[PDB]
Amino acid sequence: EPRAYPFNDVHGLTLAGRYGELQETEPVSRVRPPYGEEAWLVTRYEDVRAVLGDGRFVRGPSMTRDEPRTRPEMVKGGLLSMDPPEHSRLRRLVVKAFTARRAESLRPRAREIAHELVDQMAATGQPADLVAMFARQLPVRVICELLGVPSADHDRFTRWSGAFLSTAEVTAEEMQEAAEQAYAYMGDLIDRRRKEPTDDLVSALVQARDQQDSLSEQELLDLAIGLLVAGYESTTTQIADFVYLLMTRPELRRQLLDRPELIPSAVEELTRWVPLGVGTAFPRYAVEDVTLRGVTIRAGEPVLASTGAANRDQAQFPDADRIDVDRTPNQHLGFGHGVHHCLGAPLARVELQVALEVLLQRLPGIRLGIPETQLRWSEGMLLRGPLELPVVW
Ligand code: HEM
Repeated sequence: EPRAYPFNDVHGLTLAGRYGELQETEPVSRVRPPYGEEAWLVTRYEDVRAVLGDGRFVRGPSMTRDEPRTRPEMVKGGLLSMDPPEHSRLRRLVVKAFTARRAESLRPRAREIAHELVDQMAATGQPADLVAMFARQLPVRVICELLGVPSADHDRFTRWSGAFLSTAEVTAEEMQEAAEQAYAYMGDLIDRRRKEPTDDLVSALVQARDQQDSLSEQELLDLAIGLLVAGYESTTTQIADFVYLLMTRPELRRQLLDRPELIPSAVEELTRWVPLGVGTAFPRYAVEDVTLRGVTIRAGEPVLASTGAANRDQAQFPDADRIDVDRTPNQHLGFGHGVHHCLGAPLARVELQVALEVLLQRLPGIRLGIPETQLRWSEGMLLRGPLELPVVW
């Protein structure tokens, strides 16, 4: 009587029709995931936003619960597993340093890196793999600039970082060695910056103060690695998926070639429209019984608040399945909502705007080098995206 979940097919970006059916007839429903507990699934925009914003729905139990999910292992810890006040304290120190102004200051380096990537693509000739050569490269390098990794170390840091992608074909010991190298490198950079500060994010994190509070050595280290993992695969997949949409919907490419100033707006519309997750991750837990759409969620039960479905809710977004690059208003939940709202969103927006700007300007004719129906799609079971995007231009 729960439904098998996830509903989305991983081989594409289609939103399962089941979501809209539940938005209509069962907006709070039971689901059985592949691993972990059965959970409530919430699908209307209004309810999803309400759950993400509501004090009674917490993430701390994540640490001691068998979370509904699609893969056997649980990746636990980080900001997303904490609740106020502990969460509030760390996030306060991190945003003091990782400001939206800092994000914007990286646009020029981000463009430069994007151009370098496109150079390497042109150097090997059509078709090139846009995933391997651009999408998997740009977001990890930008994180290198953000943190303050010296230029000479970008290549190895990028190499270690790919072991963390859910699509990586590496043994656990291999991923483990990549992780210990990343941690040792990051701990050493943090110690350099303490004694000799620069303008980078690591320096600013080392010096963040909040009425006399500061980040501990371990906090600095976990937060820096945490930003890497939170900021890499997500942005990489979303770059791939936006370019895939650009290449397969000519009207979308034509609109942005004609009016490149629409790119920020298109980034928001695509973030709304693409149901990037396979399912919804990061169940919330009820701290007390809460009634939602006349169903009582009992204290202790997990709730999956689907932003994928929320973002395509006809009640909130006129003609919600239409991609409209000028869509206004566009109060989408693609970067989440409430205290855990994506802290790298300003940087994610910069990156996605730059990726589109630079590819469109360098390769206005970029298109698939194979037919659509032959694309291989990631089965990592966390995010949806193509494994390879061979492109011609
Ligand atoms: C297109 C790319 C991205 C998307 C779609 C995205 C989406 C999200 C979403 C939906 C959340 C909320 C998760 C939830 O509450 O369940 C989140 C949180 C978070 N994101 Fe992102 N994100 C992206 C890029 C980034 C980048 C580039 C960084 C860091 C530089 C980053 C760092 C974080 C962190 C640290 C959190 C946890 C915040 C907290 O718990 O306080 N993200 N992101």
